[PDB]
Amino acid sequence: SSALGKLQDVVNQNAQALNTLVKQLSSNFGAISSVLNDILSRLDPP
Amino acid sequence: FASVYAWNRKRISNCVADYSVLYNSASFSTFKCYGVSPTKLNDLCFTNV
Amino acid sequence: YADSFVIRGDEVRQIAPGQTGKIADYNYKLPDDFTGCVIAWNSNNL
Repeated sequence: SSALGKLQDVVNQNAQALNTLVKQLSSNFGAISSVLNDILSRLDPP
Repeated sequence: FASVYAWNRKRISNCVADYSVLYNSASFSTFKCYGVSPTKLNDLCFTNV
Repeated sequence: YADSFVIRGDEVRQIAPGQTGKIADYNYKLPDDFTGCVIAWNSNNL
């Protein structure tokens, strides 16, 4: 009422991984943008 | 038309004129776009020219 | 499939897989999944 770190750590690890997964949807990896509606708007299909 | 070492720059703004409309005709020798496709220029919007 | 015609001397680069141009956008198109050869030779003597 005034220690559950082993239970807190497995929650934290899973959340830290799920956030890293979503934060990768905003990297270019060597492209002009991160949005498909921006490559499909200033580039021809080829 | 100025020369290559004192080229002249004109800023274009505040207007919505069809690009291809002008590039619709001929009288050119090269039309090379980089980062865009010259057929999708009428769907975009730009900050300056 | 032999497609045979005559063009202006400029838009010989308009017969290519994947492109934009007055000749390519209105009178003749090739798919980007093209497989075959393109031959061009001059003609004002015929």
